[PDB]
Amino acid sequence: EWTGDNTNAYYSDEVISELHVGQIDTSPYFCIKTVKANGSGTPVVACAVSKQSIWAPSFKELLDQARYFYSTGQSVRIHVQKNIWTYPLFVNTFSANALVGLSSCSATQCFGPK
Amino acid sequence: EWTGDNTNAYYSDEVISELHVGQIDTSPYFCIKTVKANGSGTPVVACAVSKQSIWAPSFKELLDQARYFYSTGQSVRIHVQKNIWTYPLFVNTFSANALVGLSSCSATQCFGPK
Amino acid sequence: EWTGDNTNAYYSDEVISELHVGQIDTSPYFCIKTVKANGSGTPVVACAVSKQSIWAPSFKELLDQARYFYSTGQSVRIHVQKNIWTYPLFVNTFSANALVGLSSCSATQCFGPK
Amino acid sequence: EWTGDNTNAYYSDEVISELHVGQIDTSPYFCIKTVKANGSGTPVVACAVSKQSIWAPSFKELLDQARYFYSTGQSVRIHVQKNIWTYPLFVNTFSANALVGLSSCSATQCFGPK
Amino acid sequence: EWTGDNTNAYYSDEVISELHVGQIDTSPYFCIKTVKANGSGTPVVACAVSKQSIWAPSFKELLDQARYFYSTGQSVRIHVQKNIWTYPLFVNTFSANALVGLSSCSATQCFGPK
Ligand SMILES: CC(=O)N[C@@H]1[C@@H](O)[C@H](O[C@@H]2O[C@H](CO)[C@H](O)[C@H](O[C@]3(C(=O)O)C[C@H](O)[C@@H](NC(C)=O)[C@H]([C@H](O)[C@H](O)CO)O3)[C@H]2O)[C@@H](CO)O[C@H]1O
Ligand SMILES: CC(=O)N[C@@H]1[C@@H](O)[C@H](O[C@@H]2O[C@H](CO)[C@H](O)[C@H](O[C@]3(C(=O)O)C[C@H](O)[C@@H](NC(C)=O)[C@H]([C@H](O)[C@H](O)CO)O3)[C@H]2O)[C@@H](CO)O[C@H]1O
Ligand SMILES: CC(=O)N[C@@H]1[C@@H](O)[C@H](O[C@@H]2O[C@H](CO)[C@H](O)[C@H](O[C@]3(C(=O)O)C[C@H](O)[C@@H](NC(C)=O)[C@H]([C@H](O)[C@H](O)CO)O3)[C@H]2O)[C@@H](CO)O[C@H]1O
Ligand SMILES: CC(=O)N[C@@H]1[C@@H](O)[C@H](O[C@@H]2O[C@H](CO)[C@H](O)[C@H](O[C@]3(C(=O)O)C[C@H](O)[C@@H](NC(C)=O)[C@H]([C@H](O)[C@H](O)CO)O3)[C@H]2O)[C@@H](CO)O[C@H]1O
Ligand SMILES: CC(=O)N[C@@H]1[C@@H](O)[C@H](O[C@@H]2O[C@H](CO)[C@H](O)[C@H](O[C@]3(C(=O)O)C[C@H](O)[C@@H](NC(C)=O)[C@H]([C@H](O)[C@H](O)CO)O3)[C@H]2O)[C@@H](CO)O[C@H]1O
Ligand SMILES: CC(=O)N[C@@H]1[C@@H](O)[C@H](O[C@@H]2O[C@H](CO)[C@H](O)[C@H](O[C@]3(C(=O)O)C[C@H](O)[C@@H](NC(C)=O)[C@H]([C@H](O)[C@H](O)CO)O3)[C@H]2O)[C@@H](CO)O[C@H]1O
Ligand SMILES: CC(=O)N[C@@H]1[C@@H](O)[C@H](O[C@@H]2O[C@H](CO)[C@H](O)[C@H](O[C@]3(C(=O)O)C[C@H](O)[C@@H](NC(C)=O)[C@H]([C@H](O)[C@H](O)CO)O3)[C@H]2O)[C@@H](CO)O[C@H]1O
Ligand SMILES: CC(=O)N[C@@H]1[C@@H](O)[C@H](O[C@@H]2O[C@H](CO)[C@H](O)[C@H](O[C@]3(C(=O)O)C[C@H](O)[C@@H](NC(C)=O)[C@H]([C@H](O)[C@H](O)CO)O3)[C@H]2O)[C@@H](CO)O[C@H]1O
Ligand SMILES: CC(=O)N[C@@H]1[C@@H](O)[C@H](O[C@@H]2O[C@H](CO)[C@H](O)[C@H](O[C@]3(C(=O)O)C[C@H](O)[C@@H](NC(C)=O)[C@H]([C@H](O)[C@H](O)CO)O3)[C@H]2O)[C@@H](CO)O[C@H]1O
Repeated sequence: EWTGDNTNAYYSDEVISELHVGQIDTSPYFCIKTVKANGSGTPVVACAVSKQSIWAPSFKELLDQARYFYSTGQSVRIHVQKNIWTYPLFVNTFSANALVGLSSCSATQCFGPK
Repeated sequence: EWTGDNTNAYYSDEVISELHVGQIDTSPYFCIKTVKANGSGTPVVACAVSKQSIWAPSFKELLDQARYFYSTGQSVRIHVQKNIWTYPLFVNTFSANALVGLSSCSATQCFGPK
Repeated sequence: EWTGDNTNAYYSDEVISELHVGQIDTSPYFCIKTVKANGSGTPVVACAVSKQSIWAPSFKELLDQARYFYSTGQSVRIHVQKNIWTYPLFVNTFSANALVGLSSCSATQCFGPK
Repeated sequence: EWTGDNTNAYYSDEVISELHVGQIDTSPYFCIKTVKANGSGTPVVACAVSKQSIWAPSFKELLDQARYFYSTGQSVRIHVQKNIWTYPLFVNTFSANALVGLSSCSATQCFGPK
Repeated sequence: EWTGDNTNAYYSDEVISELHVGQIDTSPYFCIKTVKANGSGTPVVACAVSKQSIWAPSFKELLDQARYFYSTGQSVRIHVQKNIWTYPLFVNTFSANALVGLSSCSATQCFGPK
């Protein structure tokens, strides 16, 4: 598996606008909401769960990087894998998207896969 | 279990106004006091205790997040489970609430379960 | 044991003014000095040693919180247990106080046991 | 092995201009892009991958240091070992360079193996 | 062993002016360069290696404290043990000094052993 697999999805020129931390099934988790830097479009919601999914190994690195980009407000590309989380009330509150990567973006491109 | 279980309680549009770190019965712990951003209501107190209660796995994540939201003064939703801590002097100083989640808030919503 | 045990000692309305990190007996340790926010009184010195005393489990949380309050310069209540450290040159440089808690203070009260 | 081995390569007077975090083949990784502080030259890209390559033990220290130098934007010397990553889509997006060291370039010259 | 052993050396009122992170013999390490706050004298260089020397246990605490003092620019007392590192190209680049402690300094005296 790789963040950049074309079976994942990504959204460019976004800003992390909200942050949530909690616990589910004895696992810490966090979620972020991102919006376009220009405010257009629909928010992207993605979560990472410390003990669950093939992306569990990257939990701490992604939590620290989400916190960093949240604090700076800078433009990023957010990479997700769709249809991962399945607890129905959790998906209703957040989404089924697993967070799988974060890339900084300049005005002309983003530093990350496609 | 989940932060968003309907048997937990939550308080929206709160500001983390105080922070305390200590040790009890071999466990580092922290407590926070939150107050409504608009001055309404009565303060909420919640604590997380390392290696104690079902919420133990998220101790470090919640401590780091509470420190961040405390440092910014931003409005948050605080999620608790009531009647968890039983040590009587501790409860009298702080409360029996276990901290189980923290959510950022916007002008119209908070980014977490309700 | 608890930070708030009345056999411990505390000092309100203090500012963390100095910070030292070192090693002793293969254990990382740190010490702080605090002074009254209003400039009066006698400084308080307290140390924490990663592998020593009943307070060892809280070493990392107290170090992070000491660094936080040191960086903000805000007024705090410092909680200690007297007569813990015993190596004479160490006590002469610093003190025998073990650090056991740190509480934020407002103008009127401190958020911690009293 | 050593960061300063002559078989490694380095680039002075660079600024960390982009940062990416993801996961590949069970491993969290990060990549950085650096450009000459004075605007000349060609960017350098380097990556560190947890639990992969001989440089695995320093993954967390290099991630933390890359973040710090990225946040200040100060001039640095980046140390790499060429031709380490072989995953072809990854190399095309980023590079085959393993990040093996970071040195400040305050004042006089770069504070690292030369 | 202790940071304050009289067989160690220390240098007061120093400013951390450079920082380097790398790897050697499968161990992360860092080095700092310090200079007197008034610019007199000659620089002090010291390094910490995570898996080597009796000071290995305090590697992370020292790296975190070095980063903090490097970012503030405040005057510190640096404590070292001489003639510890032995790889010749490493010693010639940096020094043989092991970093063994870091103390903040008031306007009149440093907060650590002397
Ligand atoms: C490397 C390469 O060949 N092309 C990339 C390319 O991805 C991208 O070009 C377009 O740039 C605009 C704004 O910069 C958008 O980025 C475009 O749409 C994308 C995006 O956000 O990147 C593409 C993405 O695949 C889409 N994801 C899904 C699930 O559909 C999203 C999504 O539709 C929207 O984001 C929702 O609002 O849109 C993109 O085509 C740029 C980006 O920097 O860089 C090129 O090099
Ligand atoms: C390929 C695909 O999309 N899904 C398959 C699916 O056939 C199946 O799903 C998993 O199987 C059982 C229940 O049938 C597990 O209980 C998983 O449920 C949980 C889990 O405990 O792991 C419940 C948990 O609440 C979920 N966490 C959240 C935040 O929602 C997790 C989580 O979605 C997964 O762990 C993510 O990978 O799932 C259930 O998903 C199994 C059977 O082979 O395989 C899937 O791939
Ligand atoms: C994987 C592991 O280590 N432990 C899981 C364990 O988490 C799981 O417990 C369930 O976890 C879910 C979240 O994933 C909920 O927190 C459940 O709370 C319940 C409850 O226990 O009463 C269940 C569910 O949320 C609801 N009722 C159901 C499914 O019947 C109610 C809730 O009030 C709703 O509002 C009504 O829909 O709360 C909790 O049971 C257990 C059981 O799946 O499995 C372990 O593997
Ligand atoms: C009438 C009047 O106003 N007298 C003032 C008085 O307000 C004040 O006394 C101190 O006030 C602070 C208020 O935060 C504390 O209540 C001090 O009590 C404590 C403390 O919390 O710091 C109690 C504690 O048990 C004591 N610790 C030990 C080991 O004995 C400490 C300690 O004695 C002092 O902190 C050391 O300086 O005191 C209370 O003493 C002061 C000035 O504000 O003195 C009068 O002017
Ligand atoms: C030989 C000499 O000159 N002095 C030693 C003295 O160092 C030491 O004192 C006592 O030893 C018993 C156990 O033998 C206690 O454990 C205490 O020792 C130590 C310890 O646990 O290592 C010594 C250590 O230096 C102390 N650490 C600091 C920072 O001061 C700790 C510490 O106070 C406690 O751990 C706190 O709970 O205590 C001490 O009572 C012994 C060495 O055999 O004998 C003297 O002669
Ligand atoms: C203790 C442990 O876990 N592993 C060591 C292992 O690190 C050590 O390897 C030597 O490490 C030193 C630094 O301490 C040098 O990096 C040596 O590097 C070499 C190199 O990597 O190529 C070896 C030799 O000196 C030269 N190259 C060879 C023989 O291929 C070059 C040359 O000096 C540089 O180019 C200088 O610019 O450096 C490395 O062998 C081994 C052997 O000491 O012992 C393990 O236990
Ligand atoms: C003034 C003139 O005529 N030409 C200058 C030229 O002298 C100068 O070259 C660079 O100067 C800097 C000074 O810090 C470095 O010394 C560069 O050396 C190194 C470097 O450390 O960056 C050495 C290193 O071994 C080289 N790495 C590799 C893989 O070969 C790098 C690398 O070639 C360059 O960094 C790539 O751009 O160079 C030295 O080259 C500069 C002015 O600063 O450019 C001309 O104007
Ligand atoms: C508990 C563990 O894991 N290891 C300890 C080990 O740390 C300890 O070594 C002693 O540690 C103390 C600090 O706790 C000092 O660093 C000691 O240095 C001394 C020394 O050289 O012996 C100790 C003492 O203060 C003095 N020695 C005397 C009076 O004989 C000298 C002093 O500075 C003068 O220079 C002497 O003329 O410093 C160090 O030995 C050992 C022994 O306690 O126990 C292990 O278990
Ligand atoms: C004779 C003199 O002038 N000084 C000596 C010194 O040369 C000598 O070297 C030590 O001897 C041991 C014996 O096994 C090893 O050779 C040590 O090797 C290494 C190691 O641990 O791998 C090599 C390594 O590269 C070194 N790391 C760095 C950053 O340089 C480490 C490190 O220095 C030690 O671990 C420090 O504790 O050492 C080598 O140090 C011995 C002779 O006993 O000490 C002086 O007297």
